[PDB]
Amino acid sequence: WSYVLYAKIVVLSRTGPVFDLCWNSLMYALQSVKLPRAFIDTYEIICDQTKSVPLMINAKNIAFASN
Amino acid sequence: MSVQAEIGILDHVDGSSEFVSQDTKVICSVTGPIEPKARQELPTQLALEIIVRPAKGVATTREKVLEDKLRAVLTPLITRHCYPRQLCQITCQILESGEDEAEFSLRELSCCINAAFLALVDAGIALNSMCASIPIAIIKDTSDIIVDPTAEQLKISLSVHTLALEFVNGGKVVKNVLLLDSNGDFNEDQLFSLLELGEQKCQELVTNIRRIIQDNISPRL
Amino acid sequence: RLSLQRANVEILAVEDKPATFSVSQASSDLGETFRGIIRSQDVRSTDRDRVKVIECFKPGDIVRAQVLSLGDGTNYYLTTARNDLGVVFARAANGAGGLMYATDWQMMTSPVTGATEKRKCAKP
Amino acid sequence: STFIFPGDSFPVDPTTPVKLGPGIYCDPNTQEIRPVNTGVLHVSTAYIDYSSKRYIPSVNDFVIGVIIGTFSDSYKVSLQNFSSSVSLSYMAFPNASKKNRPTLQVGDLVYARVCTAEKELEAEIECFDSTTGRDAGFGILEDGMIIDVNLNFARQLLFNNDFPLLKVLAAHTKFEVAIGLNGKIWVKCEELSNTLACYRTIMECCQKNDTAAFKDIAKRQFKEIL
Amino acid sequence: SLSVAEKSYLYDSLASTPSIRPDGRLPHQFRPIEIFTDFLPSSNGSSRIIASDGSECIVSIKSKVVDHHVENELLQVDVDIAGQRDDALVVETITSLLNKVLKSGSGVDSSKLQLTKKYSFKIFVDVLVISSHSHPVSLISFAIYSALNSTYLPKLISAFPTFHDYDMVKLDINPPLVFILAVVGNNMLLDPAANESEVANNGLIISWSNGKITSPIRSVALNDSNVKSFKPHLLKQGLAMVEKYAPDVVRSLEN
Amino acid sequence: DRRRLLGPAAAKPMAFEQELSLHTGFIENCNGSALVEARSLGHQTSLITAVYGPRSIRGSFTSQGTISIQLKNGLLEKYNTNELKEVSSFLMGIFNSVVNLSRYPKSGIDIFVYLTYDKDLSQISSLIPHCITSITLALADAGIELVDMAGAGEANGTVVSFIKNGEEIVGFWKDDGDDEDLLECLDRCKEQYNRYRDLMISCLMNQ
Amino acid sequence: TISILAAPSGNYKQLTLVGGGAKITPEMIKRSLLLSRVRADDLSTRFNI
Amino acid sequence: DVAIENNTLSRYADAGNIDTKNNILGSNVLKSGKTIVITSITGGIIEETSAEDIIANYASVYPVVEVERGRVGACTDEE
Amino acid sequence: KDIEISASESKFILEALRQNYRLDGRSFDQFRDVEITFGKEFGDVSVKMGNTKVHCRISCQIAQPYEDRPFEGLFVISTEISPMAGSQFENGNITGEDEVLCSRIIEKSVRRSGALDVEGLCIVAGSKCWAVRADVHFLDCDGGFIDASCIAVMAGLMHFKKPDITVHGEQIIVHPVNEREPVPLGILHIPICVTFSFFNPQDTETNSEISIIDATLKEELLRDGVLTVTLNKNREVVQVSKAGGLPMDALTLMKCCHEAYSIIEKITDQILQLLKEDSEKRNKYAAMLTSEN
Amino acid sequence: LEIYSPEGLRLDGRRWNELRRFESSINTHPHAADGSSYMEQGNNKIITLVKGPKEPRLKSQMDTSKALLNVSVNITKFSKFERSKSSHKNERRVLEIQTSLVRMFEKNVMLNIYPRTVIDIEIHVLEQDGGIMGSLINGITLALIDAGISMFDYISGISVGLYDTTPLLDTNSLEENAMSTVTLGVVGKSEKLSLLLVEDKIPLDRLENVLAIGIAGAHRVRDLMDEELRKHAQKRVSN
Amino acid sequence: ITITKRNGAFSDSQIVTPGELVTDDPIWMRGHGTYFLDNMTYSSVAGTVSRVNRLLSVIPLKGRYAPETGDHVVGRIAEVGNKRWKVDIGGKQHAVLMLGSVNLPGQMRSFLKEGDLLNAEVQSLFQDGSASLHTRSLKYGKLRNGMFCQVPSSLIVRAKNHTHNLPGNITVVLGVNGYIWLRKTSQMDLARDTPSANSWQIYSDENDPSISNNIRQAICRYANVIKALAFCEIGITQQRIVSAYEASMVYSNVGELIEKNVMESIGSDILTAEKMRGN
RNA sequence: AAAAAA
Ligand SMILES: [Mg+2]
Repeated sequence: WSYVLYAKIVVLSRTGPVFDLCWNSLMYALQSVKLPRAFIDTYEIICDQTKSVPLMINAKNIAFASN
Repeated sequence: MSVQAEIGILDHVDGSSEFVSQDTKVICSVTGPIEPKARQELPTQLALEIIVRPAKGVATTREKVLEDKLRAVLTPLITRHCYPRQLCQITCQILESGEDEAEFSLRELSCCINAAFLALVDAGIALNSMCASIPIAIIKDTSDIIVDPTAEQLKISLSVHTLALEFVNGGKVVKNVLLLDSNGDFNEDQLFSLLELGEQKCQELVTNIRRIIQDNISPRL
Repeated sequence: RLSLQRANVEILAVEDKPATFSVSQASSDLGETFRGIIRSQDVRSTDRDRVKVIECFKPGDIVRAQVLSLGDGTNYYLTTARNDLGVVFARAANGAGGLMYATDWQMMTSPVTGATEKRKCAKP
Repeated sequence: STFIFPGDSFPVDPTTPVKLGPGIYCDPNTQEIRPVNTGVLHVSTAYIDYSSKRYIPSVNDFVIGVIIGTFSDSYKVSLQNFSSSVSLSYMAFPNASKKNRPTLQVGDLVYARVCTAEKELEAEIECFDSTTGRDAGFGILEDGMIIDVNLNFARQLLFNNDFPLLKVLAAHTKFEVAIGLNGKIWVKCEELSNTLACYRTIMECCQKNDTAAFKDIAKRQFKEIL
Repeated sequence: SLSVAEKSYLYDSLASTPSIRPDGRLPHQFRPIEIFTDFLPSSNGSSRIIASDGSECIVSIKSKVVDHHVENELLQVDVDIAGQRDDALVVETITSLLNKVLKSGSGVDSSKLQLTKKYSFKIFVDVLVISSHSHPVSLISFAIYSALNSTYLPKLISAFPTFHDYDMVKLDINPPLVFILAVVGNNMLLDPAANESEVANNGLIISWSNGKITSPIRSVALNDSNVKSFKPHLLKQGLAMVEKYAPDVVRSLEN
Repeated sequence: DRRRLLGPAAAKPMAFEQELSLHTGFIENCNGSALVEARSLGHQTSLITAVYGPRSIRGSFTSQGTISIQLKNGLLEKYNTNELKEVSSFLMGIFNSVVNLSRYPKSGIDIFVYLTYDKDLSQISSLIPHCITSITLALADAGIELVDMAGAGEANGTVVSFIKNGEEIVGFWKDDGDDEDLLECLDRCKEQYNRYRDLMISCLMNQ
Repeated sequence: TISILAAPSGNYKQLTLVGGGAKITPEMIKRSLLLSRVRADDLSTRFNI
Repeated sequence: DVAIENNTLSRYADAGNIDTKNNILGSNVLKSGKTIVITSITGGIIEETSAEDIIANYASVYPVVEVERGRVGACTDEE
Repeated sequence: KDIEISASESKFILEALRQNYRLDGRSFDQFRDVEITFGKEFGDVSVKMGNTKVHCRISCQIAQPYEDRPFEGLFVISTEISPMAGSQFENGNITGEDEVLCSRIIEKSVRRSGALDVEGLCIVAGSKCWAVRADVHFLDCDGGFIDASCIAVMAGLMHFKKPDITVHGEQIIVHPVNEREPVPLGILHIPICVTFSFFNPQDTETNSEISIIDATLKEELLRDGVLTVTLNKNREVVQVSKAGGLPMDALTLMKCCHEAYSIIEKITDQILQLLKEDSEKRNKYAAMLTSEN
Repeated sequence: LEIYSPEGLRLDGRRWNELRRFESSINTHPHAADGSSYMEQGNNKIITLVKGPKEPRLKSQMDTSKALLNVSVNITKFSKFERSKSSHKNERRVLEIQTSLVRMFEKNVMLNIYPRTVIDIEIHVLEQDGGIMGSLINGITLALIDAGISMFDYISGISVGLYDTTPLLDTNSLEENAMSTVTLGVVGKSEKLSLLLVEDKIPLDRLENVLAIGIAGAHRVRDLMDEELRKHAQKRVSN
Repeated sequence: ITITKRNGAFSDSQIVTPGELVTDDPIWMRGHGTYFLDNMTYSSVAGTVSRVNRLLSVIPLKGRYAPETGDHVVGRIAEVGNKRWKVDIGGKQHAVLMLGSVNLPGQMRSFLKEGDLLNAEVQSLFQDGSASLHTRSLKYGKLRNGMFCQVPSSLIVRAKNHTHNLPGNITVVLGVNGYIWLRKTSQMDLARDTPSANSWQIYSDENDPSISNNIRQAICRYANVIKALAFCEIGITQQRIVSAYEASMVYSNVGELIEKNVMESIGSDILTAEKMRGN
């Protein structure tokens, strides 16, 4: 199995180009993601309601936006 | 970087062109100046309707980016104040990906730019200057700058690039950079080394483009 | 937009009473902004019959006018007959050139490129 | 020949006064003259000849239009598909009248010239020249057949008298013809087979674009219908 | 779409103490309807109701089999109004309202659809509104009621899946009813006409199950113009009005 | 989907003391905005309401204003779209009595209510009085004329909105719960109304 | 306009340059990449996340 | 100026009390000047059946940006 | 946007059809000469009829079949028209009358005719299968949308070869093109559509009808009736679609089936030939590259 | 199952030339539309409402010469025994039928005498069991007549299935899934077809024999509609 | 509440149908419902064959209201633009009302706006069949002081006067288009046809300030009987209304007249009465 | 939403 990360970004009080702000907000959000463990007793898959592990991303590649 | 192009392959369109680079083949078409819709009317300048469709499937958000990037290039080129309150339909259809369309869209972007500009010439629209776009890539291992790469060269590439420059005075003097796209891991030294080889190769295609127009336009006159 | 027998515009701001103005905030790329129409007979008191609309206004030019009748619930009817009304801010070649200023009532010049375009100017 | 590209330097010195024209653009700010199209620069007069299939309204140009609408103020005539409409006034006809209006239905072919054509204003045409005996073929074009060609083929046919088309077609058949600068050519004959023979020739001549191939095409086309 | 001269006339007539309706009805009178049932062989149950104004609603009842442990809702009501979108405001409102009216834990017994300990019958209710001159929430309600009274399902064989190839089961339940009320001035009205709702100050949507008032109960605006606030005594009066005149309508639709 | 990026379609989603905070006029994109946060017991609710208007409608011959309300799911996808439309219809039935429509002929007022965060440790019944509070604040902040302050309360799933100091009712929402709670819910929500009213008035004066 | 995605490591990710109103001198790129590096280094460590 | 609030909307916001209903894995609230940005990260599980630093090794996320301008309808070319 | 046609043209073309003449100098039962050119990749095919220019690209992907048909595969056609063919066509319009018609016609010719085997596209029953998509690109519009899109799709599917797949447990693996040769899709028969255009002129008034085959853009606007019949070399009718238009006898309907069978048979042998010439073109090129090793 | 018995019978017991139960209804919804019809052909139950000719909704849609003929076919989810979870509203097969029906009646209905008007046809299919396309045609024909809308002649629909070498008339869903069918539309009593539709595979060898049964079979359909219409006309003219 | 539960189910006049040949004589003048094709006359609709003088036509069983010059009709304003008013008379097209066809006393929305009802006369006809309305009269104008009700257009025949005064101090306006208006009898209504043998308030939106309950219930009852006569497909005349209004007095409550068995009773009562005293 | 006679 493999994890898939869906994201939803809401923007309020738009003034100028928001791509720079949407990226930065997404980066901060990605810095703190916890992936809940899964288990199984065609079979389905069940995620644990408690146990989870922190998402490991490359901090060396982490960038930020500016216009 | 041997390419091939034709002018005026379509009949019912005001202007059209067919660009070929490696395996990626993008045919373009231009109709204008024509009557614009109420929602597209611009009292002073000229309206631009840009449409880019892929080789497989339906146009998605990916192609919406291609249209947006293509718009940034064709906008300063066309003299908008020559056709007040009018419309120009620019449609670019990609016949073949010529790459991995899922991972890279920068090869097709340059071809969409090249084909569009040629169609603008054929349709007889007011242009402030000329333009030429080339795809660039940097391999992770060799760390060399390759102008107009192939499909297999992109898969092992570390960073992909896209350069489009505006040319004046016999296709020699560069007025301003129209489009500069870059994706992947790269430093500042690789950037100025990219324009050093890019501007040289861009002018090579500019003078290459210029002779294509001469061979096609002159017999009509 | 410019037509032959009239000239339609859109309302941006309205002058207050005793200068100060009241800016009407709206989207110009939708059409929610109030639209108004200036008749060819309401251009100037001088020679009301024959008036060349091309030599009076221009697409993009700012025009200070006074509303006569509201008419229907779509377009407002303005006029620039008096001296303090006419094209205020404008640029050369539909906005492509440099800024132009108002000198004569029927002539607008640009003290930058030396360009002169025929407009309907107001009194400073 | 001297080929020109957009953005290139202008060979003509700015010292000597030179009148402008189509093909070149006068920059409203920098005041420099630059080419905006691709073609051959013709200097007698300064203009650029470029390939274009789309017509634009211009003063003193003969055009063939189709009535797409009838209003109370004027007519709505389309000189070409998808292009903006043109205003044909009721008083733009010979022997005009006030209450009585000229008889033109929707779809009628009209041969008129463009009087006033502004870039930011609706163009206007008149069915009487200003003036050349009021009869240069102006008016309603009854029956016949029209053909769509590029603007390059249209202007050279109407202006240049050395063009071997009206010369070679006159020998094959006797007919009256009207050519517009919007890429429209109206040709009417007696028998329908002759009109069809003329349509197939221009269709092939415009495609191949060869001055010395006119007599060759016209010979095989007129012998094909028989 | 009435003129102001009509609206001002109907308001002064309805708001009066001896409230005069345009059709002469008393505040508790219902307009004559017509109900057809069991006209669809392909469906387990069907109903059709014609109103006075020409309003018409067709309700179809069908069913299938599924586990009731994996499905909390065994009753799905779908509403399709003619000339209206499926994502329309009024359509999705009624679609959401009726689902609350007919629910497994609201006004419908969940043990009635229980066959075995594993599998149970899930009922699909479809609604087709041919014509609507008013709020069909009451019209549809009377149609779904008569549709569930006359229903036939595949008859079970074993106990706690197999079915009977010929004999069938007739579902006997007590389907909820929805009565729309109109608040005009200080008077309450039952079954508001088309023209009455356009001048009504406010309105009430009241449900009914097992000889008692039940949820959902809403306060809907019958129009967008003459909508005004109302005194709390009108809600107590309206509810009581539905309470006493409901055994009359239930008794009528029972035959 | 060629409109958004839904990702792989062969995948499946994840399977496993009253306190108020009011803030208005923090959005420069619209004419009026409001933020409402309520925390009680083990259930807190945070929603945002934006008001765009009144803006002229071309060709409109309406002698009064036109209100449109839409609820949205900001983060957690819980409430059904069908149910959101129902509340929206309920909310518009309220403010059409509250908003002085005679002031805005040939005009329309659009109201967007974003349901951001709602923690729960019927269901949407409890959020209704907060939506009314938010809208009434956003409308009053926008400059829209309101005949009276609209407020409500939730008691055992029974929501009832009051104006004119609880003397009259502008909305009634009854779902689940029980019976014979008519007099009780009317008295309990009236206290919540008066409480929400004074905090709403204070909110507009202070900032 | 100029769009930059700079990393604290010193490298770059996304580079978007489109000139439509004026010439883009190389001195302004170096000025942009300089300002984008500090901007990205400031956002990298600010809230200690 | 930039001021943010991280992990405020996530289910893992509180260590002791974890939300049983919330399906947000990671979150962020951001406001730079006047513009406010609210990001929420959700997840999913998919069965993989197929057959170094390159493009094929690295993946990405699927974002759905909703820029609110006060107009109803489909997603604009911006989003 | 709509195409403006003069009254003089409408009278000229109509009168010419009464004299058995047409603008492009063709016959009434004659079909435009079709040239078929294949691109570098397999499945890519360009079809050109006179001035009419179309393009087709066949693709494939691993997906899950419908719950209604777990033993079958998936097939879908894209006939979206870009303004490239002309300003007459709007951007992104699937609600077009003649546009949805062309899509359904060629869909009935492939799916319901049993042309392509969807059962052979099923990898695992009720789990995973192949999904064949055909995107028709309408380059230039001179008429004959239905006809040209019918050849392009059929010629493309027979020139398309899907990668060989081997099942290992519940895991589905994909073999590269260099390791193994791709297996071509199975086609039982090749359906081809022929479009008819009917005219009812005045004057010379009792009995008079004109029917032509594969009308141009100018002839397509003046027709009073539309008929599309799909036939193959198997002596059977794949599908025929006549909606309203000029009412015609059942005899004239089969009269158009006989004129069409001589046309579809001629070009089907042309497709198979151009498939044969291109198959051996890639064979001789594969042997030459190996000989220089 | 046995579709066609060697004794000359089917699943229902009908012959090869026997039509199903054919019942028509006129003016069933006078309170809803200007004209209405309830077509009951076999198991098929269709309600057709014709509204018009009336003023268009917006000025965007108006013809100064002819009228505007619009057809909306609402396939209910409870039609077939198996309820479809998705609505057929925007499906390709429905957009085809709607457009086809319009082109059919565009020439039959005299639109030129009703200028600047709009004729709206709303169709609701309560139940479908084979030959649905033919039944839709019969629904429109009667409904347009009740609305008093001038047309040139009748348009009768019929479905003809082909099993082996023996053709069948008025087929059901079970037969349509077991063989190829040919739907027809006949103008009046003539041999001129208004509509010709073939989906599945049909031998070119046997085609004229198939249509000839269809045209003749559709003629009996017309007579049954003519009978009911006259039967309804003589009752109300009695007064 | 009344219900009806049914289970299991859902010199002669020639009747013709679309496509049928009515006559082989080309002498006759082609009228409505018939189209000409090669000296033969075919019927385009289904109905009765109408032979009047030289004119041959076919009368449809059902059809919308056909506007004729001189018809007194009641209409509602559908839209207002430029210098015209487009009124809905329940026909095929919207009737038009020019600015010169109304009464100007000493912004058109201040006179007549969308929604307003009025009674008028068909001044003339357009080529498309549309009607030109004319309100310049003391008998025509904007409607008020009552209620509107709609009956089939084929139930109201033309007459010299369509405005009748009835007992109960109310007035009916029987429009040929089927649109009917009941209102309180005013000064004009009382003495109209009699004085013949012997102005800013005309566009007012406000009704009469004093509407007695005796008139409201009269307006109410008069509406219930008209729609009752229409329910039995009986031609509405001034006599049929008065008779029905008196025959409905046997029912104390007005609301009892809404029932199906009650409407058909009042209808059958007039049919049998006029048949008994008519012969 | 102009139109016909003189
Ligand atoms: Mg619907």
